Amino acid sequence: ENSYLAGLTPTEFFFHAMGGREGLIDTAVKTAETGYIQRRLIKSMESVM
Amino acid sequence: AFLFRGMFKNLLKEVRIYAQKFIDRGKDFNLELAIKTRIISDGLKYSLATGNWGDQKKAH
Amino acid sequence: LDSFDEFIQMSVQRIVEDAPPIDLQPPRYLLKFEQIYLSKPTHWERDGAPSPMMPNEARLRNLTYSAPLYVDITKTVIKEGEEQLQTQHQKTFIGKIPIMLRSTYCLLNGLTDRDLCELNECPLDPGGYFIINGSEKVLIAQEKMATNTVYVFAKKDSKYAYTGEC
Amino acid sequence: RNEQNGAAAHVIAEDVKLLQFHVATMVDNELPGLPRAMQKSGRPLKSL
DNA sequence: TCCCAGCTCCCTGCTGGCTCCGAGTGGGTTCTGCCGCTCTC
RNA sequence: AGAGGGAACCCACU
DNA sequence: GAGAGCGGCGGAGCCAGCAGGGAGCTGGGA
Repeated sequence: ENSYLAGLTPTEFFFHAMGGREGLIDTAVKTAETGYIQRRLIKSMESVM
Repeated sequence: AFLFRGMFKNLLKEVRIYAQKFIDRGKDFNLELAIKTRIISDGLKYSLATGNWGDQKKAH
Repeated sequence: LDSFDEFIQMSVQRIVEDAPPIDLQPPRYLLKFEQIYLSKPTHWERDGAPSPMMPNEARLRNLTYSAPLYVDITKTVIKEGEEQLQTQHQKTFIGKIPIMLRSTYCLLNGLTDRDLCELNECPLDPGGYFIINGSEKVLIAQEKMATNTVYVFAKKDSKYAYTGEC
Repeated sequence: RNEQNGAAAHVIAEDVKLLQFHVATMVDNELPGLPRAMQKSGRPLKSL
């Protein structure tokens, strides 16, 4: 119920850290799967001209 | 303590092997030549230096 | 510091006393380990004379900040003569144990700031690491599942609907 | 050498079995269910 | 001549095995067999 | 007058 | 005997493989 200007109350700080950890985890995770998909697509259709 | 248990076990194994080999001929052994401090000392040094937490033969 | 102090004080002695006695025979030979002794850290030169080794000297000369370990062994011999002769080899050297810095068995234990500066050591240095071949090494705590307690889980594609483990 | 001497006809089977391991592991070290080729210090060989 | 019971053969379902798992880059460290026993000066 | 190796592991950057 | 050199000591998803289960023909007897 508090803005960033008023300051998050320590329970709100902990819950906000719990929320942001999910985004950090997703950013760390999705890269390998996307890179594998890109490599497979390119190796499938590299010579179509 | 996890390392020291196995390393003391290896020290006891080497002491037993040397003592059995020496008394199979019937002679009485000596304790200082039976104990090799190299196992404990170099094993602890290796496990702390390299970070491979185990024996030298099993790095994987 | 407390983990290493408890290790040196209790766990080494407990591991030594916990190991079974050595029985080996034609004549019955028994080996028993009674008490351990750990000295202050020291360095033997090529002459063999022992001298106390400072952590700064260990860092500079690429040595290992370790202490000798001595154990008491009692050897009872039985040569089928119905009597046994017991021989004790007190303070038998069995290896070198590296010492965590600023622990209760370090040479920097309990020293004042002036003494630390005279030994060329930072008073603000917290300690808690090992010097192995001159390099400072730190042991990182490892998480593991707790023991001796019953847990109940459920797997997705396993044949077991509910499993309990201990 | 053992073929010239003749051996005992089961040492030949043992040596061919060990020769089979040595030749195949040079081509492929990652055979499942078999011991890995070892030269030194707990590090397996790098096959072709 | 013809009706059954037994053998033959193909499909279906299941289990075990094998291969894969982002692109670059800058530092650091340890390790590169060892005990031994015949052999040589 | 072009020396001059390698593997493993850890930490870090985008 | 010292020096020494070599001899020995995790998870996910396509294929192979087997096993069990019906059609279907064939010899024996109605």
